Amino acid sequence: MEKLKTYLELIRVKNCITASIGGIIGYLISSNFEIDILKSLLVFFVVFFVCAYGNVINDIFDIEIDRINKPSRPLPSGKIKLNEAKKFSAILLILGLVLSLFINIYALIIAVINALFLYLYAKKYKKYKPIGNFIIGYLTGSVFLFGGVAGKNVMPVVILFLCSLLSIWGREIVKDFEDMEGDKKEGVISLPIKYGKKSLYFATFLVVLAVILSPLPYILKIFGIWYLILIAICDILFIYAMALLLKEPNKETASKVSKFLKIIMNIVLLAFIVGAIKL
Repeated sequence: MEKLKTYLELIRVKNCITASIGGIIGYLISSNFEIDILKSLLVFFVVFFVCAYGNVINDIFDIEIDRINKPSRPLPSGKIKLNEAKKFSAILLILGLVLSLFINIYALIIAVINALFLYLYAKKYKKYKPIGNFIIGYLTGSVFLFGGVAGKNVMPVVILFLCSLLSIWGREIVKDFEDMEGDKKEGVISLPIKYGKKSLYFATFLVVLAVILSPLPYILKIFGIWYLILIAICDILFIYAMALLLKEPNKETASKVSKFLKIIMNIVLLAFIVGAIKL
């Protein structure tokens, strides 16, 4: 009904399908495209409910802020009472942790950890970006590792998880150097506020480390030639982007570099799928 769409509006059903597809992606790579409908269904829904829980627990803590910032949303627009939402988040979470027991121990561990981070980020680490950047980096990388841990060969997914964590956390800092003026006025603590271009040296450091781990699926004789070529074009571009921002550390370059890194991050994800297709 019309009341149902309000609940689908709260959980952000599109964003959840997106994270769940990211979950199945990790499962495909790990099983080498050898799918089991029963394991595929658990992976799609554990990621869906944990994501639905994160999205719901965020709207609860941001109700006082969304009465200004983002109005017309289910909670600040009276559509759902605060207690209706609180009861709902408990249910979505119980499903996420129970369904993961049916995958294995590691899947339950990743689910519990995601859940703790999702609550802590929504509660306090959202406007304290030094810890909050890592939370976004880890939570993004973890959706692949989820499906990956359900598979027979998790080694290529572990490289994908680590590389995602490092390049997203790094990009988050580059993003906070572009957002420095709006952050300071809002009373938000970030690395480019606490330090100068020094934060952009640490941003470079993660981008570099991820680039060192990236040729490992080839080195470990897991992925083929196509992976190695795709990763070589991107590894060079990743370091080139960072080198340009260190040259001109201003708002405009931080903006352009942030956009480019989003592209060459997708080309790397594609490279992992292409590498897995070639069995």
